[PDB]
Amino acid sequence: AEVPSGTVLAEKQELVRHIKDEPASLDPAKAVGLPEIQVIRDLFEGLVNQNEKGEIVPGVATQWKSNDNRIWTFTLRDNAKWADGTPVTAQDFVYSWQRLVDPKTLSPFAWFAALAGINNAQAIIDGKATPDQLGVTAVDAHTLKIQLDKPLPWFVNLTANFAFFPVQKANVESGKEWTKPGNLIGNGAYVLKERVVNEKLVVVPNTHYWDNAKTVLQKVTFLPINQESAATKRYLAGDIDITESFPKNMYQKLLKDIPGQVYTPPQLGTYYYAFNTQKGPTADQRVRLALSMTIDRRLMTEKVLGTGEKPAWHFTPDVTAGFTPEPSPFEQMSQEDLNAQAKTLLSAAGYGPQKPLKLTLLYNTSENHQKIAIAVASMWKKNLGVDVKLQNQEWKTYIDSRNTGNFDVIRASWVGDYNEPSTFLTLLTSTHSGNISRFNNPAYDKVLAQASTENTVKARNADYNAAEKILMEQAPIAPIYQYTNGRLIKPWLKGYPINNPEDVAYSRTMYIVKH
Repeated sequence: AEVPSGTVLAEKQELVRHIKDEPASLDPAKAVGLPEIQVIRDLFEGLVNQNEKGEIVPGVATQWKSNDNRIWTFTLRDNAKWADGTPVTAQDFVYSWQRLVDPKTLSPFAWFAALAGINNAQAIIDGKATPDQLGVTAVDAHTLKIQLDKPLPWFVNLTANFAFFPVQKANVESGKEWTKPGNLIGNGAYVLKERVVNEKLVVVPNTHYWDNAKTVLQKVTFLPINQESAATKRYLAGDIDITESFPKNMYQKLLKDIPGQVYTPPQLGTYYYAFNTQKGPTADQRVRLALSMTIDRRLMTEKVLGTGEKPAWHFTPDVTAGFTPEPSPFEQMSQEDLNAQAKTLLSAAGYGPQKPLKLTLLYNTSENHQKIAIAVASMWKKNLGVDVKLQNQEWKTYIDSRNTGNFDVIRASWVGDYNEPSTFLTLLTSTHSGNISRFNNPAYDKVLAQASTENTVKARNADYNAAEKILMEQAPIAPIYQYTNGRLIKPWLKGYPINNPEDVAYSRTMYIVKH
């Protein structure tokens, strides 16, 4: 933690953190949900960490280089240690990453290694190649060399992901009890000291942690409470110092009673509508633009949602690491002007009384998606003068329509796999598996290919902005709003990275001030 000079710290540096449910596996390679992942970030540490701004800072690795973005070399500190005092070395990572993709591990996140492009990852997952074929080598105890199957300038950002955290072979091979309190040996800032199933997990500092001198909190208690409203009340009662999420029906009262403790930071996700760029009226750029421009994003976030979400003027969330967007020309316009321009575009497209625009908005049966769809269809009727029918389909049918392109407009969403623009922008390249709108634009592909060649964040940002400009002009998709993850944080709790869009936090950065 970085405590600013003058700050008066409380005598008791203990924290109670609420988590949404009982943690499943504390094994990085078997973890599934956020509760265990949040605890894992305190018990283990990857090659690098991600600070509040999303910048990549040293973890076990103190340096990382790659000129071609394909072969990466990480230099590891010589004072990284497991909770039992033994050293963390390059071999620990070779062992752990091989284990991540090993078919025997059945990791729910083995796929992340393939997303990261580590050579032969999928082949190993599929049982076609032995784990030792993975593109990771321990040149020596402090040198880890990685071979990717494509150029990935942002590869290092992915190593901050829990799936790439190291585990200690001797500990793991002791058997199923290896993750129990007193048994789990991680390399993070903390160590699991005690645990009461379905009640609490208590961690204390791993004094062997390389940066332990900066660790302030001496005890952190994770309280799993899968009660949507009770967590908030226990927080108000003083039993919790920080919560995760709160019901919309409680939001207004919280803003009125404790406005200085309510946080609704934009997160790494975008709710959007995808148009069929290959068939129907939506194949015409003018039609897509008109529809995108007539969605009233402020009305959607302020009235329909009303829970803190921000309008999405770009596909990539504006708070994404290394992303400094050029403003969208639509953000500064009154809705009435957008409506007028949209009507002109639609008319130019050849639609009107003689040829009415007939489209259907598709979504999977859901109370949430129905609410948004009804609101958007109303906007199109009032702002663009078009009657867009609504169609809800069962999940299986919805997925089929989505993949096969059997739709005009369809609800969609993307939550970044890592905190860097490429996770969003690569989705629109012509051959990407996740290109729902079926956008096939050579100019766009060219810009994204360019980004994969830029080593600096500054240069890549120029490409990402160029990409967003194309998405704004061609409107293959219509971003609507950016997700949020509401939290309540006590006035005395400092150091929580509330602005990190991926909500990646480590207790080592926190501290309690006298209040």
